[PDB]
Amino acid sequence: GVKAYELRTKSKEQLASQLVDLKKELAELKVQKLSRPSLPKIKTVRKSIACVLTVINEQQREAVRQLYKGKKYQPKDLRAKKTRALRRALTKFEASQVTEKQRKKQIAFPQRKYAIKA
Amino acid sequence: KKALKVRTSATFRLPKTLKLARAPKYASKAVPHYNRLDSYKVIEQPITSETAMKKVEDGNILVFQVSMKANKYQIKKAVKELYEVDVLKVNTLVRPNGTKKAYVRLTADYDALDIANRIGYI
Amino acid sequence: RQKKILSIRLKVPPTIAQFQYTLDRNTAAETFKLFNKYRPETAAEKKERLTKEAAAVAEGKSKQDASPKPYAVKYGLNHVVALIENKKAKLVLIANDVDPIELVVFLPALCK
Amino acid sequence: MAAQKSFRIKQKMAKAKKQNRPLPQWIRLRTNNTIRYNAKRRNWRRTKMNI
Amino acid sequence: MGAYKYLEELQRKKQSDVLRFLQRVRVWEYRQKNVIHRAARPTRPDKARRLGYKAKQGFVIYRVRVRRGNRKRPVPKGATYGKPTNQGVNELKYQRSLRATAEERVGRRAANLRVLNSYWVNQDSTYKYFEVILVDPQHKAIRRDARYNWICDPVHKHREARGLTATGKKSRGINKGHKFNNTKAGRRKTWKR
Amino acid sequence: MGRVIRNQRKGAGSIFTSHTRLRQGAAKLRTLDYAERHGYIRGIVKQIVHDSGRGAPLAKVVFRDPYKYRLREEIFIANEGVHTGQFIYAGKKASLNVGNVL
RNA sequence: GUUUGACCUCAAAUCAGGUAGGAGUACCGCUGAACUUAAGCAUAUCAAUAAGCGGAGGAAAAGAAACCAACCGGGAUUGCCUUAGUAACGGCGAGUGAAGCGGCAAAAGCUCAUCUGGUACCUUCGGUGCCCGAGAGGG
RNA sequence: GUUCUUUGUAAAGUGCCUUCGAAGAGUCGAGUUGUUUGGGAAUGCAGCUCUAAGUGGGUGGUAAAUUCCAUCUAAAGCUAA
RNA sequence: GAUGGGGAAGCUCCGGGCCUGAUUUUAUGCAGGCCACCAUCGAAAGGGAAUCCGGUUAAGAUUCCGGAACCUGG
Repeated sequence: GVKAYELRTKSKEQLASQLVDLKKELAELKVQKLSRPSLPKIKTVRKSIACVLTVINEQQREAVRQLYKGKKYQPKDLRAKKTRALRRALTKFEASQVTEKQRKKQIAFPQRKYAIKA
Repeated sequence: KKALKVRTSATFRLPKTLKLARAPKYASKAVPHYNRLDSYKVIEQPITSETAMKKVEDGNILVFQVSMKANKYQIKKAVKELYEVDVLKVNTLVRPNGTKKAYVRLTADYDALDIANRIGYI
Repeated sequence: RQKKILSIRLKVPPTIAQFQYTLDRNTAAETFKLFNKYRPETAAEKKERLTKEAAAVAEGKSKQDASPKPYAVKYGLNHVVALIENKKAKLVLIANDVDPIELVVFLPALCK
Repeated sequence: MAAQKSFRIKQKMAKAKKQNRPLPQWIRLRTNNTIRYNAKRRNWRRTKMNI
Repeated sequence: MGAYKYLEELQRKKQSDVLRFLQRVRVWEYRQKNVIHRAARPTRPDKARRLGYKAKQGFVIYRVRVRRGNRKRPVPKGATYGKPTNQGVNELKYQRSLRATAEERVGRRAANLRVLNSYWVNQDSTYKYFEVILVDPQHKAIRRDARYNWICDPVHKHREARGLTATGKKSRGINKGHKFNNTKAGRRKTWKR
Repeated sequence: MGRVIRNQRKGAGSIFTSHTRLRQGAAKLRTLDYAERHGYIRGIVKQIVHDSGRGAPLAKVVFRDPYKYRLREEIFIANEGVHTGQFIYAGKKASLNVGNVL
């Protein structure tokens, strides 16, 4: 049948060939209309047609992510990272940066943390 | 000190009576997005009815079920590629189904009857 | 009418209202006393070459801790006012063309 | 033309007619619970398809 | 103090003359220019600095113009409809300041920014002029500096509507202590006790 | 007290105004290039057309005088005795004839 | 008299980068009623209520004294408690109505008046390499 | 609990010496008109008008001499629980 | 009624764009020249580019078809 694992092992050429067979086979299930049946292959072909499109989209993201790790990029990867405006608002990020420098240093000093420490 | 003649002379050469220039535009850099290829299957099923068959015999005319973001150009291209027939006129109809009836008129170079036989419709 | 054939100031309304009033801003006023006087270009020009040479004269100089100058030039209205009060400054320059006027205003009196 | 021609409107009124149809035998049969009188049923003279 | 003190001094004055010429001429510019005027420079450096104005990216100074007078209330011609205590068109005044209305208008136009700040700077007759500091939260310059860093946090957004600004605190009657004061912790806070 | 009285209804509102668009216009008197020592404004009345806006006639005059700006035309106010084919001059050195503007 | 290259102020474009508008129940900032109460009523009351508008967050809002005070001491800010139906308001009619303190929950004091952008490099809240624009004092 | 590693410099305590600014104006304050408040000559805020000083100044429930008492530095800001 | 500016916190409310020439026939590409009062929407019955004859369906038709014609754009 089709399993997700088989599609991944297949090539970019090979899955495209699958999508082509899948449309033909779905098309024949159109013709076989006069009955009822014919579908336990279309519901599952609908799932197959979705799996093959997903798996390619995923392959292209990963490949893109490798090519771009080297360079500079990222409006698209940016959208996944935040997961919008609020979680974005919670950033810049603000936290280490805020106390990155004044007056803390004086305040204190630690031989003291160690000395006590057991 | 007293003031300049692209500024003085030009003004002697108008009374407005517009400017004129134009000024530039690249793409900058941080990259945008969209690659897509998203694709509708225009032809959805052949319609199958008693009236459809007579239109096959009588005037050489297929009856397809089409998308509601179909047009007539889309259908003409779609039949041409997948069925190698050249299509001469395309009729597009709303249905109370919520779907599209297309009566698609074909060339006598390949009669409608045996085009139809391999993706059957009655 | 030809009867040759214009200038923008002479009949024509816009480009801009505001600059025109700006020009007016300087020429007119009422007024209680501000600022005026002296700068033919000659007297400026000697002072302007002597200020570029005031910076350019720089050594001052690659060894030390203590290590004598030649040059100090400091720009900016705040630095200038402080150095006068410190009495270090040998000679200052002020620009006539300052707007808002009230930035430069302190120095002519202060330096005297 | 006519009537009422607007493409968008036409579809909504058409779409609604199909939505107002009788049930399929089967849902009574695999069954949930319900003396299954659809309810949505819309009517010849009476009521109004909706303002 | 050093430069600023002179400029600041001139401000105290304002019927009075070196400031007074500048401003009288500036009134002319002011009437021509729009409700929105963004400006590179504080006509105020003295007040602006204490204002936390520092020259650095994201910072703007902006001039705003608000009308002077009392209040006028709708609906004329069809006057209410209530007992005489309710009644007031001109009788009533805004409780909010003219300064505070100017901040809300400026922030409204410049959606991107949040107001730090309001300073008052020319009176003519018909108009009141306020020069507003608005600060970019979003960028890294304002963020990297600790002194400014507070503006950025999501709670501060729309501070001027919220009344968190120095003027907003002032118009609550907040300052700062005890009796004068008690119901300033908030207006709604007494909560009909 | 009242309902609103008629005077107060004039106020504004569509029932009060004129049908401004059926009006041809104004017919204000132009603003001289200069001179007008005879016929740098030369008009010929070509027609007389009623104004519904004052229940009196207008005279269509054209006006042909040059430049870039030039300004010309339109419907100036008709006087008694003014007619099609009669000349109009509008300005300082115009002749003192009925229909001429100065 | 006359122009040309350059300095800065205002403007318009442009694409890039960055963010906002809207929303979720109530909580949470302004403008602002009435019947009702006083057995009428007009101040007062209802009520700074409801509503309307603006707008934020997961809490918000307030905060280290130009405070308190009626002494001699306290020592930032909320809330809780009670001060108290006290002071005070008021046809001094009806009604309205605190605070300081005392002590609790919980605690914290500080901070103002080279930066960024570009490209390269990496282990990408960072830094390096470059280019570009802009409480204080003496020994 | 274990592990890496830069110089330092300047800060800070304790004690001697003089001394002193980063300290915010149409603000403080006033009248005349409001509305709000428990706030009463004495709440807070708006508006119009007018308008200080600079270690001088503000507060201490009406307003005015003094020494001084007793307290605190507005017209700026942030901030966990 | 989009649409300065201005009241109103606010809801709310009134009052350059166009055409090119070196190249070249692919349109790339450098460089120059004009001009007034500006958007869209608003009548399926204002105005408007072009089609009729009959034949056929259970249910369409000046649409499809058989013949014949015509238009619009580029």
